[PDB]
Amino acid sequence: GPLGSMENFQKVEKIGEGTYGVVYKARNKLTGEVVALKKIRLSTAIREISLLKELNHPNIVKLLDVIHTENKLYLVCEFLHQDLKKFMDASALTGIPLPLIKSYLFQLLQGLAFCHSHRVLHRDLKPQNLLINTEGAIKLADFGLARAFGVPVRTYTHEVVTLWYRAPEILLGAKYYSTAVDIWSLGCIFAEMVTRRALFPGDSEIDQLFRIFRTLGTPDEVVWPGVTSMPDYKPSFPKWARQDFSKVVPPLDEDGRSLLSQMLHYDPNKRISAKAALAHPFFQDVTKPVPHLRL
Ligand SMILES: CCC(=O)N1CCN(CC)c2cc(C(=O)OC)ccc21
Repeated sequence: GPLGSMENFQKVEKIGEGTYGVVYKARNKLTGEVVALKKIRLSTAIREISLLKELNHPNIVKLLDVIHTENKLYLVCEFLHQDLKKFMDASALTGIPLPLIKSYLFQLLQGLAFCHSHRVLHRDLKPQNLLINTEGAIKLADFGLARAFGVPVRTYTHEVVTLWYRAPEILLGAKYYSTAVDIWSLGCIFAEMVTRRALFPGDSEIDQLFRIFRTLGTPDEVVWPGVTSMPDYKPSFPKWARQDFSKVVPPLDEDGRSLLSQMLHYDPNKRISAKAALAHPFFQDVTKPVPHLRL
C-alpha cells in the first residue's frame, strides 16, 4: 500500500460532507495552491473517475488529480469561494436579480450540454454542488458515479435537500437514467432561485413523488407513455390535477415559465435537452452580471 503522497497538502478547513466523502479547503504546502480536496475512505471507479479528469469545461469544476493512498482516495479540485446554496440563502431577503439568474441558468445549461454531448450524466445536481466565483461564473461539481463506493461517513448529517431535485423517473424506479434527469434537477434549481423556496421539498421518496404529483398532476399514459408499467408505479396513486405555472413560479415572465415547463415535462423523452434550451427565447437577452459576494 502506498503512503506519503499527501504530505504536500495542509488542511485549512472543512467545506463539505457527503454520504461517502468529506471535502476540505486545503493548501499545497509546496505549491502554495489552494484546492478543494475530497477524502474518500475505502476498479471500475478508477476508470470512471480518471475519465472525469478529461471533461474540462469553463462551467465544470476542474478535477486536478486523483491520489490513491493508504486505502484512501483523494480527489484534488480547483477551489471556488461560495456555493449557490449559501448565495441563495444570502439573497433570501432581496432575491437574486433576474439577469444573474438567467446568466447562471445559461452557464449551467452550457455545462450540461458539454457533459451530455460526451454521454456523461451528473445525476445529483443540487444548489450545494453548484459553485460560484466573483467574476460571475458558476460551475458544476461533484459528478455522481454510476456505481457509488467508499466507506459511508458515520458523521454525515443528512440534509433536507437530498431528494428535492430528483427526477420522477428515478423515483419511479427507472434502471437506466438519461441526461434528462439533469435537466429536471436544473429546472427545480431555476424555480428555487426565482421564488426563494424549494419547488418540491419532499422528505421521503413517496413524499417527493407526491409533491411533484400535486403540482404537475399525477402522470398517466396521456402525458407519459409507459409510466404505468414502470417498476415503482402503483395504480393506487392519488389522482391530483395539474396546477398552472402562473401559481408555481411567480414572478417569472412568460419566456421563463415556458422554458421551465419544458424542463419539467414528465416524459424524459419530451423533456427539453440542454442544447435546445440554450436556443430558447428566454436567453435572447442573456448577459453576464457580477454577483455581490461576501468573501
Ligand atoms: C475535489 C473535490 C470535489 O470533488 N468536489 C465536489 C465536492 N464538493 C462539495 C463540498 C466540492 C466543493 C468544492 C468547492 O470549491 O467548495 C467551495 C470544490 C470541489 C468539490
